[PDB]
Amino acid sequence: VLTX
Amino acid sequence: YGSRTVLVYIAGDNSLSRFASEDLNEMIEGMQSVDDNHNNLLVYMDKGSNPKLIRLRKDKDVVVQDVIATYDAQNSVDVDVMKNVFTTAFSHYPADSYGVVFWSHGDGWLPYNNPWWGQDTGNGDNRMNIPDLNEALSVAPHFDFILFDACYMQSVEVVYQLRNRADYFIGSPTEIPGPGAPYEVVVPALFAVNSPAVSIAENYYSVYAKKYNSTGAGISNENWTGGVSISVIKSSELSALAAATRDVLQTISSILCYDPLRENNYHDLMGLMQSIQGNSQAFNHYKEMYKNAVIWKNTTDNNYCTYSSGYGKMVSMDGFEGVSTYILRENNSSQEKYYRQFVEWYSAADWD
Repeated sequence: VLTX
Repeated sequence: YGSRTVLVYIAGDNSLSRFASEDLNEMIEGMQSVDDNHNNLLVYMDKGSNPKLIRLRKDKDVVVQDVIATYDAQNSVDVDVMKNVFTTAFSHYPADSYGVVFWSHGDGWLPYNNPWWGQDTGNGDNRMNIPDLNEALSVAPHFDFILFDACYMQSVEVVYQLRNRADYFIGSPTEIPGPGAPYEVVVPALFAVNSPAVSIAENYYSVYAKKYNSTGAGISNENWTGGVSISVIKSSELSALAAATRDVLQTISSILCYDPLRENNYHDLMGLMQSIQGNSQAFNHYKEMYKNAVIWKNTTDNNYCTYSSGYGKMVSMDGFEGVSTYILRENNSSQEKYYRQFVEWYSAADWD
């Protein structure tokens, strides 16, 4: 899962 | 003329490319509660191929993407590129007030040497230094607000550096979730006649607050249960904050850290001042000036944070006051040398  | 023109600026030629179109679809749903007779929602969209600058317009119950300008593949965090986008956007659609959303990767004030905010990996790894962002913003109108839909941007160093560009700054001091804003409710708040920055913050926070799970159980890029933290800084109050800071100075494990699983570059500014202060008069005044500048904040009890590996976990936001800062560690490092030389906050708040 990605964050910015 | 409209009452307001808001530009959503999407530098998405990078790992985040998979979120951009979805946010665009959210924006289109959000235009239903917006009267496009007086309000202009512009979107500059770069996902890698051929960027475009559009305006969302309503026919009846359908929103249509009118194309203002189209571009060759380009570096969307290059100064002259962003300037050209700005100049075109606000020339075609002047208004009584202006807002902007910077959608990309972010890393606060930290220096990045090009072959910071925003990443474009189209031809090499390019990122924008905050002084470069301040220069691009110089050809733009003065904004009622800037929303950073990007990690780590709610830094006192960044906001002070850009203070003359906007009245309000909306962002997170820690990592922002992949999916970013819920633009189906943020878009009408972008055009709120009363207190748009607060409106944007409340609507942003509320969607994440409602699907929040304490252990981030079932968290995914399609379903963010990891929560969020947001604040709003009023830029006209930063000079007094800097002056209140200097007075405190005239007299690390225990301070909340916003990147605890990585370089520990980011700590809570209030947490820092509480531990350094040697006089209650000076300090109780500082808290007042702090309250005046940070006018809105909210966080879920935990936020999801990542390690450098890309993996992550929930981290406690206990101590959150809404703004981050760098704690000088006196280590002769390159980022400190940069800090002491090109971050105005260093000399403004009298960090001697």
